Amino acid sequence: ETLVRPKPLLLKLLKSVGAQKDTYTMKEVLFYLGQYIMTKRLYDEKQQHIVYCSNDLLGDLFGVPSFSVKEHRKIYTMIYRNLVVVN
Amino acid sequence: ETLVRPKPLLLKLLKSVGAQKDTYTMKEVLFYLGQYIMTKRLYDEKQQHIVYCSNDLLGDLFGVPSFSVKEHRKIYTMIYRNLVVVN
Ligand SMILES: C=C1C(=O)NCCN1C(=O)N1C(c2ccc(OC)cc2OC(C)C)=N[C@@H](c2ccc(Cl)cc2)[C@H]1c1ccc(Cl)cc1
Ligand SMILES: C=C1C(=O)NCCN1C(=O)N1C(c2ccc(OC)cc2OC(C)C)=N[C@@H](c2ccc(Cl)cc2)[C@H]1c1ccc(Cl)cc1
Repeated sequence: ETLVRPKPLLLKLLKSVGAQKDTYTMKEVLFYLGQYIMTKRLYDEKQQHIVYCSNDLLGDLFGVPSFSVKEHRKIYTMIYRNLVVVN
Repeated sequence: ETLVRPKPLLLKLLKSVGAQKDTYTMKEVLFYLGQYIMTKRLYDEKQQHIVYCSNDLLGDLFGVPSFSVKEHRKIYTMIYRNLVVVN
């Protein structure tokens, strides 16, 4: 019942998975983003809730990558990937 | 009381802000990451809790960028940056 209009880059992604409209509901945009991710297998094989933005199109939709200092898990994940134990 | 050993890339960042040890406490690594961010001004001017990973060193420490499908705010932020209203 409420339609939105994707900017060109998002429109291209939708069209890449077979959309043909110019305007979409929010549920539609979510469905097609999903489709793009599953069909290109951009999700982690082991933890499928995780999506990699290495794909240029999807990455670009995000804009400059950033994190919040409130994301403690993401920060400690980063730290521990760059540490070793002292024995 | 518990020391960890940064891998070379993290060590370089610490050394870039004046550290000289090879091993650190966790509080120390956090302090120096902080220092790097503030002194290079990688944080958003308007929302200072937000840090951009455009800086190559800091970005690389994170590895391939990813998001979780549980991050609803980050996903809708992305969607709405790529939409306009239909009038
Ligand atoms: C429902 C499913 C779903 O249950 N199965 C796969 C398709 N699928 C799906 O497309 N989605 C999922 C989602 C759930 C579990 C999951 O574990 C493996 C993986 C998911 O799928 C992505 C790995 C492809 N959750 C939705 C969602 C809806 C709204 C919001 Cl703000 C966030 C997420 C949607 C989706 C995913 C990513 C984006 Cl950018 C957009 C939509
Ligand atoms: C305390 C302060 C702090 O209060 N003031 C600035 C220095 N400062 C700081 O260095 N930090 C902050 C932090 C708080 C509010 C804030 O709003 C503007 C900005 C913050 O600072 C970054 C913008 C530079 N919170 C710590 C933290 C500690 C543990 C964890 Cl898992 C997460 C965050 C630490 C910090 C920040 C980023 C990284 Cl990668 C590592 C450490």
